[PDB]
Amino acid sequence: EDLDTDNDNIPDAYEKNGYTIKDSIAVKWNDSFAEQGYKKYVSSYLESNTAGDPYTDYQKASGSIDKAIKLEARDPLVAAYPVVGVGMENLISRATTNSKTDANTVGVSISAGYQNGFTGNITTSYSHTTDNSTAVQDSNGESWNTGLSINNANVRYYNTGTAPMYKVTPTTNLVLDGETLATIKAQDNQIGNNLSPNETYPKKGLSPLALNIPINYDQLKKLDSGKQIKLETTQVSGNYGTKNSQGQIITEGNSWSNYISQIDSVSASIILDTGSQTFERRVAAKEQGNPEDKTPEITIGEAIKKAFSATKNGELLYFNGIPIDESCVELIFDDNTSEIIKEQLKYLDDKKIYNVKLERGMNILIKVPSYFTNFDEYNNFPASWSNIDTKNQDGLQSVANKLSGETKIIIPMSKLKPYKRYVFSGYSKDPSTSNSITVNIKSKEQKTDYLVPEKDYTKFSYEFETTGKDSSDIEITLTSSGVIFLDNLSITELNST
Amino acid sequence: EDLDTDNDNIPDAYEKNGYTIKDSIAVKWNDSFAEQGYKKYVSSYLESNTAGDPYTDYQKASGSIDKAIKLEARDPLVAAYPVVGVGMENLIISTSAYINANVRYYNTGTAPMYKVTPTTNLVLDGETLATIKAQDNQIGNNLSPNETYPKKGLSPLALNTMDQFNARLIPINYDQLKKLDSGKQIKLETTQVSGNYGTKNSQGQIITEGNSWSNYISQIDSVSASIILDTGSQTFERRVAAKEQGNPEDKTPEITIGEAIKKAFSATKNGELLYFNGIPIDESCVELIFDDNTSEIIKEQLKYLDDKKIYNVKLERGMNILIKVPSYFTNFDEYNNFPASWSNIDTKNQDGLQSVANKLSGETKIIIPMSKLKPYKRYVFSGYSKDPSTSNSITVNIKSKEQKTDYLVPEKDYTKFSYEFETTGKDSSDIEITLTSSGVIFLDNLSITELNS
Amino acid sequence: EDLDTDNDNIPDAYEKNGYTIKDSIAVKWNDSFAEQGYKKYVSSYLESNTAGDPYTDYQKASGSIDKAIKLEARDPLVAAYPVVGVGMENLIISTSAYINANVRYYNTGTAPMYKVTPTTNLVLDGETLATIKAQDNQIGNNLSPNETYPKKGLSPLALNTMDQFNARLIPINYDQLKKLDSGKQIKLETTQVSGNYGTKNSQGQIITEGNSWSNYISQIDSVSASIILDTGSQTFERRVAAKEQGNPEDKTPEITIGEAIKKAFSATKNGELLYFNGIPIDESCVELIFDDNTSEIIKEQLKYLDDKKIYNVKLERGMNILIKVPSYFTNFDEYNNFPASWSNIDTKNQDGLQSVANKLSGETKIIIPMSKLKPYKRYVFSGYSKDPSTSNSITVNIKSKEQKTDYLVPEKDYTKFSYEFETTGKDSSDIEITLTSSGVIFLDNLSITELNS
Ligand SMILES: [Ca+2]
Ligand SMILES: [Ca+2]
Ligand SMILES: [Ca+2]
Ligand SMILES: [Ca+2]
Ligand SMILES: [Ca+2]
Ligand SMILES: [Ca+2]
Ligand SMILES: [Ca+2]
Ligand SMILES: [Ca+2]
Ligand SMILES: [Ca+2]
Repeated sequence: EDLDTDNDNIPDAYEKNGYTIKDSIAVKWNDSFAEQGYKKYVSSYLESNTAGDPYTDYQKASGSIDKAIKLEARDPLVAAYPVVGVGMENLISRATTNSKTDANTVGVSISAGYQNGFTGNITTSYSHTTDNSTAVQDSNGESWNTGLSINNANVRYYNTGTAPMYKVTPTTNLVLDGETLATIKAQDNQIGNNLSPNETYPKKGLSPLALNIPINYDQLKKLDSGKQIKLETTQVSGNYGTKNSQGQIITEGNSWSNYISQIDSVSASIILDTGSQTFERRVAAKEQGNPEDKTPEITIGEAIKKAFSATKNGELLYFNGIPIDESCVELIFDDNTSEIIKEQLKYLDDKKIYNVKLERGMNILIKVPSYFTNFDEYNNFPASWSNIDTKNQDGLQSVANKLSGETKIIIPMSKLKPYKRYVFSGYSKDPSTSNSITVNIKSKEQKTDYLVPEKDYTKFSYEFETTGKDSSDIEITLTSSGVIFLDNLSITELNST
Repeated sequence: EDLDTDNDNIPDAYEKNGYTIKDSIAVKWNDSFAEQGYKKYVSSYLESNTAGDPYTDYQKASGSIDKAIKLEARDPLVAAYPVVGVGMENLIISTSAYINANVRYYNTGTAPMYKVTPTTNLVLDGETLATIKAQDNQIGNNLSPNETYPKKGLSPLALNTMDQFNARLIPINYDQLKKLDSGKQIKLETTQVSGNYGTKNSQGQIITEGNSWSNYISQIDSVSASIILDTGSQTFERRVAAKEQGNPEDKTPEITIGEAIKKAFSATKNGELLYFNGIPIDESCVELIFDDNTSEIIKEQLKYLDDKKIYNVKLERGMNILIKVPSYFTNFDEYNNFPASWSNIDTKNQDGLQSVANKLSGETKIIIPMSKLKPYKRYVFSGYSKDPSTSNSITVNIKSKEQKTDYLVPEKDYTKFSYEFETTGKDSSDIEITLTSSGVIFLDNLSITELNS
Repeated sequence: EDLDTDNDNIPDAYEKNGYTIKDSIAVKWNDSFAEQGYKKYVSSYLESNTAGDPYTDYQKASGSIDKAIKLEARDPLVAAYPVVGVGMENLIISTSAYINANVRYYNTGTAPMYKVTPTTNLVLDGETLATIKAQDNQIGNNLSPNETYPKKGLSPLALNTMDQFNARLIPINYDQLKKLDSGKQIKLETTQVSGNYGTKNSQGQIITEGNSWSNYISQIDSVSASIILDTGSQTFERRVAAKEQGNPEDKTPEITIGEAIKKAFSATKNGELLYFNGIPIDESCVELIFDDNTSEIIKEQLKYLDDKKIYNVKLERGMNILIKVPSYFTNFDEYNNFPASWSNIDTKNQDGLQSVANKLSGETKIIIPMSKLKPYKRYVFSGYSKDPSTSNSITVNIKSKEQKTDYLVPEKDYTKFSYEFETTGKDSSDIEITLTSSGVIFLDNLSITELNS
């Protein structure tokens, strides 16, 4: 019970069934350590570094590594990985804001009905967080050509990873929405000495970092007609902190380029966006062919909670006081990822996504709803639903709203964003199999569609554009032919037009 | 009791309950040692650097570190940190055109920073004109705590290089000077600083070549709570370590805000009052300012604590704090710096916070000249009010850029009130402050505090 | 009793009670060794370096250091601080324009500095034109204490190199040349100096490459008191270690100011008289100039000491002391350098400071020519008077740019008096100094010294 094959100061028996660190030694995990705040760790007993990151299984579990690393990376299965980028601020004479998911959700196809079991979507242009596309806010309608009519860059580096990056020298190119111009590099005075997780260089409250190119008349027209400029990142070279026997943290020589193709090839990317700040986590997983491989196999639900440090109250996931269970989030998978998920779902009795295994190579994106209401404990709609009744016990989680007649919901434009397209999400139920549902949208895109609830809840998805700050109000019509059950209704924000 | 988990030459029993170093060996803390001048240290027995700073708990307690390190940085809870800023002394621009800037670096932390090469930003209005890094001409070989480079009595160094090997400042086009003539000024902010620190090696020398502070800025910032003390002319910035919220294996000691301020500045305490350099920093004698997150935590923590004082809240990880001593302070006991005496004041009382109170029968009026007031500045009037009757209404009339007329409801016990007003112009109308009382009211610790303009 | 806490080959019993080095090993101090020249050394037993400089207490005491270090730096309580500053000797202005300067580095410390790289500021009036760091052409390989680079007899090295490698120095516009024609001079000051020290490796050869002085500058300054001596034509800076006030764990020896001057200059003492190199530097025979902190510190400490002698006050960390030998000093015993003889002087006395005083009955008037005087300079009148009667008032009439007429009330015992006046213009009115006494007064140790312009 003391044998150590990999020699990482963790006995093999403890490492395969569960262990935790007390007083800098490994102890066998027990059910009684939960209420004390302890966590349960499981890793691979054949590898010193299960995740691939520079820090071994013992250094991460015991925390004997950098203190600027998130607690999320102390799990042996979660890789410490500084996913960084460049955020465009000034266009030179007009500022812009930057969307980290515009270039991902632009390639998502949305229909009305959905196939059984599966409740996500499909993306054809999956991209990471380093793939940054802007959205100009000071463009009030006048063209960029106005002002000269004759035929520099202020940026701010952003981190969304888990581990700090020292000596940050990002490399980007001016892709000018269709053709690259210059593969700019920041050499001597634009280098960030340190870049902590969920922080930018310069820190909040300082003027934008300036980096120091022709533009043709043709790009001027296209930029003035429904196009935006983005500054994609090809690579970023940094360093990281390593302890010593002398005790100093040495971050010269150590690179975040040696381990990147090691971390990347063994970890399954999981991404979550709260609408204001974006996170990217890598979770280790095992390849099917190799029998000697010993990386533990855990569900997505365990992978979600171990990556974003959520809380498992009951059976639903809470992240910073927000429900992030599989029912009130939007999952946007890539092509083969959905093939793996859909193929695995036929044999599962529970038929819930968060209970399926996790394999290396999948690209899961989680997009939290903008406004979501479940009639149970949480609501953030600025106006409540009309004709709300809770005298029920047939809800998806706790209780559903008896849609018998008509319910009106209204939300002003100021609570939304201009030049956007949304997704209407919810679940419907009607055991009678004799009542239909028709819905019409009061917006700049007006459409009416029919649908019928089934025995149990099923997801329905509807979309509409919101373009123009100074426009009319938004009203949604929910008409029921009889006794209709509704629960877990939400709306989201997709790409920008 | 001879164990040593973390290998830092301090037994875990002595490290957990209180210890001090006598003749380069650690001994158990005894309460009779405070009379010999010794201090009581408490630290965490699972970490070699409790604060994340380069020097371990043993080196910080025994004082075997750089001799320029302040004595309040010898606490294993306070982090040795250079907080280096660049202050602009003059600006020169002339003829296209050439701009020349004179700067003088300022250090405020508790550690010297050798070989400083700060990175500064040149910004006019939103746009960062240039991000300049220090060359060989402009590198400060030393910067002692609370000192400047060049030192006092010396001309500041000029900053006029794009790149290495003799480059020159130059605006790109005439647009900058065209808008410069409009009446716009240039600010100066630093994005980052690079320097060294010294460690006495095995050969007895001090090496500052394989060392840098950049390795520890991120670590210090993530395990410590920022605390600032402002004395009007001088500024101080410290960092005090604190335990993680939901961490079972974290052993960083829990201390209160008042104790941490005593530790981080080495301010003496004569029983209850806290004095730094003869200037009180007591809870009621100073105005505390917090950010968004810090205010929420204290308010939540207050309702569960019986004393209901700010200084008794257990310190946590991550808050931001600011302490600004009021510019003009009256307490009717030992300090009255107001240029003009107050009206209708009665010192015969015994119900004040410390020694006496001021019973007011009617109203109090004060005339403040603008001679000693900083023009184009924002000020906040502060004081304590007590009324056992709780049946008198108090209105305030303050003359400023906009006249302020507000009502105040006194409480049973002493309560702190804050009123903000803005005054613009040195040669403007005289500032008038008026307060009236329906009956008899008590006054103590009345102050006017400077704030950002 | 061979305990060694610091492990510097000096047992704690010796280092606390006094020790001296015999045959390169330490032996207990015995009072009979004074006649043979053996000196008494005392230092702190909790630190390898008591003074903080690169060399230990053993190496400083036993002399196993660089042979170019002065003798008085071999004291364990005196640090080996090199104070290097540049000397701006000449100007060359010609075409904007081009500037050329000749400078000569100076050393006035106790230890040499190898590979000197000064940093120089060219300040005209408020603005700083450019900051210059030493090039490979102007890096001085060697610099002995109380010496120069280049050595005496060689022309100064030119200063026309703007930046690294070499580019011609140039004023940026015509504006500074415009005000230069008005009569504005250009000043040069030293912001910093970077240099190496010299230690021996395990193989016996002096290696000076990786060792740098900029490390041991902050440490030595913040652990030692600042002492300066000016001998009229030269200056000598010395820094002496002093204990911390409130530390209970610091065991640094405490010495009087009088002994501090004796150690820091190796000044010989024949009982009470102190000689630097034949020039007396006794407290009564020289006047001292202090800063703010030392002025209030010294006054408070006097009233607790009966003798009331400056040289008998303990040295504490941080004080700044300046010693300026009197340029014109007469004592009527063995020295009188005044060009003109005094009036109404009687040497028949036995109540003087040392042997005799001046039995003045009436008034004394002196005529001082401008042949041996510096125009546009300030001088301070110093001397001692004794009047046991305490019934005669003395008024002084000193001619200067502003005529000075002040009254003096001498005390029963000997008292020092200070009077300030300014001399302007070489071809100006003759300076008249006259003092009158109501009765018979005693005078001794009359001094005149030069101050800043
Ligand atoms: Ca193992
Ligand atoms: Ca392992
Ligand atoms: Ca429910
Ligand atoms: Ca320990
Ligand atoms: Ca420790
Ligand atoms: Ca009181
Ligand atoms: Ca010793
Ligand atoms: Ca020693
Ligand atoms: Ca005499």
